[PDB]
Amino acid sequence: IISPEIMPDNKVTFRVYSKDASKVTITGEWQTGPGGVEELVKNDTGMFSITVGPLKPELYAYNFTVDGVKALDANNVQVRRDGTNYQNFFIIPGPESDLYFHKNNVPHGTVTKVWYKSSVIGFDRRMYVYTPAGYEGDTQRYPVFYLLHGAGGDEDAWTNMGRTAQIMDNLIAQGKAKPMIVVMTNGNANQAGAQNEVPPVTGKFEEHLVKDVVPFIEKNFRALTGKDNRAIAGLSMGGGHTQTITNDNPGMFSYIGVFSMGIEKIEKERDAKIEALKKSGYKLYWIACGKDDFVYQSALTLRNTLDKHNFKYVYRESTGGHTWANWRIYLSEFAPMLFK
Amino acid sequence: IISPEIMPDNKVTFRVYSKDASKVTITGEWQTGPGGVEELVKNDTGMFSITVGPLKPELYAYNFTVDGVKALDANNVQVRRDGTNYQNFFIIPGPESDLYFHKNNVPHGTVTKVWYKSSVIGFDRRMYVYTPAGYEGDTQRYPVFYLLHGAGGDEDAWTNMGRTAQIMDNLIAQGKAKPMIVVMTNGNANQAGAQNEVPPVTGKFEEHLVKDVVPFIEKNFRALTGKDNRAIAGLSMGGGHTQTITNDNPGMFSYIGVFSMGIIEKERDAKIEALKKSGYKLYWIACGKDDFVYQSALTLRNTLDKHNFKYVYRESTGGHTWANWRIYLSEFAPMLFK
Repeated sequence: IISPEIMPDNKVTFRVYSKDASKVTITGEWQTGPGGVEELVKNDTGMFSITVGPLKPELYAYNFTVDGVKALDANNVQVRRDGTNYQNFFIIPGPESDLYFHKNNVPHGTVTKVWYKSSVIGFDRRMYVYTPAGYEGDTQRYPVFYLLHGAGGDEDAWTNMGRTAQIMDNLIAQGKAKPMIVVMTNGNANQAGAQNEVPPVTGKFEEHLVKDVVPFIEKNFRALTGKDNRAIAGLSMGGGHTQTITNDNPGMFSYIGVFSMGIEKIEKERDAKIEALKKSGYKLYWIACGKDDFVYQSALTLRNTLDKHNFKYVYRESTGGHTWANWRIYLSEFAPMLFK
Repeated sequence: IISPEIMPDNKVTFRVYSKDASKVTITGEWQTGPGGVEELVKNDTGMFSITVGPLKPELYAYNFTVDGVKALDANNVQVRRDGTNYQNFFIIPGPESDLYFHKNNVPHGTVTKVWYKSSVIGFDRRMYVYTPAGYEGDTQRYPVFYLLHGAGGDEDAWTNMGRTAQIMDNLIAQGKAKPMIVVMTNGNANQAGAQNEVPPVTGKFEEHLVKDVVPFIEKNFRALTGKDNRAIAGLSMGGGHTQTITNDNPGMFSYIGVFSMGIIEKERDAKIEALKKSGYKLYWIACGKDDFVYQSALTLRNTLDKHNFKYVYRESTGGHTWANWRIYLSEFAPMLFK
């Protein structure tokens, strides 16, 4: 049985076989709000099927519901994990999705799942580190890009949900982004690592990124250093982390990205940190947000605050909302801007 | 909804909610066999449930079947992958399973997913490399253990299905095995990497392990070199790979493990004679009594006996299972480089 079967016109057919099931539906990311879940059709020999689309090029996650129970597609080996939420996925080929594929003619960088001591948090933690193709067997040193996830995620999320390794492999091989080290931390100070592999064990995360993570990377990888060789970005909660880290350490990062995130003694303190950051010598402050994201007005408030300080930034407004589809797009556009 | 719920007497309760489903069963590794599939019982509120056991300490994989369709347990975050087969799992604590847990008071080694060029196979390929805790930030060098999977597997299997990183973390921290680098290759020469992340692209794997993998490891990791610092082991197909590699390259590995695998005619005898004189330190054959390959492994032992070739034989309960392969790894690694 072939499922999903992607046709040349970018329609997709899904199939589930059961003579004993009475109802099979599909939940998928192509489905709009009003529409919702779609029902498969049962043929007389027990095969359920539905054909959707045509779909625009993109990565789409989906799963089934069989007689009220969630079920994955047993004939699709592609499975992602979002915290505790497992789903299948597939990628419609095309211009908009081309960076998300693993290509066989493309040199591939290493993904390292490494543990490090944290003086701030008080126990060892795990992070993922991506190094560019050819890092092994060479003397060259590389700039570093710290990439932060949002609430409910972990250090596995940007590679698993966000296709960071494929995007970076493809951008670098194509000459569109400089070879770089990408450091993906666990942003939940109470965790040691991702909940699917690590059972359980206020500024702690942010402080420990600067005091624990950055020194560890610079000691144990061939990293260029200084703000001009250092980038940081994050989505939602991690976009808040990004602001806090950079506001509290002006002059430490020259490339700053805030994805899908926005904003009297203390009100002066924030103005003062903006002014110190304004004069730090950064090269790029990049704010990206979906028009329909619930945080839209808060990001507009941030943009207006920066305007009032004559703080130079770049704003990328996109369609859609608070989704990994947009965060893949933001990574795809931000990385080619770095270290140039 | 809690599922699975491990009880103090090592019984386990599973739960699934659906008012629509007519029949929900569970398939699990504690079961007698296909006829021993168990059916959950529906209550008036739509919750299906079953309590099983007491179960012996072990890692157990399972899944549900809902009116004929395989379904995972959406309330259990632990999921493994055997090629294309995804299943949930849980671990019953106790003596026989203690090494399989991720423990918070234990230093943890790095797992690296690294690509290398292959002159023999002709395209770049992916392997997993485990380095011991504290490898980073130190200049110490370590011996190397090459660990091979079987048919249907890939470079992700021994860590995913075999809990290698946990077993190695725990064995090393407990002082039972020496700190070592563990290299897990993809043994399918037609593949570049694991099929869940890598699309499709003669003795080629065996040749490329010696000519491509070993130089890459010794150049790009802080590896001790030489036969006394080199171990190799594999299960089923990979246990055949292990025999071919060591028979063809006597004096390259001093620790050899053949898990759940057995055995023109004159070349084999001469290679055994060559290997016998190679100064190896351990030739360890492990196989389950109920394994289909049991007789073939006996033939292998008999052929080594014919040459007065010294080996150590570990006969276990059970058969051709990852439970036994985790056990074999747990017992083989403490024997290495001592």
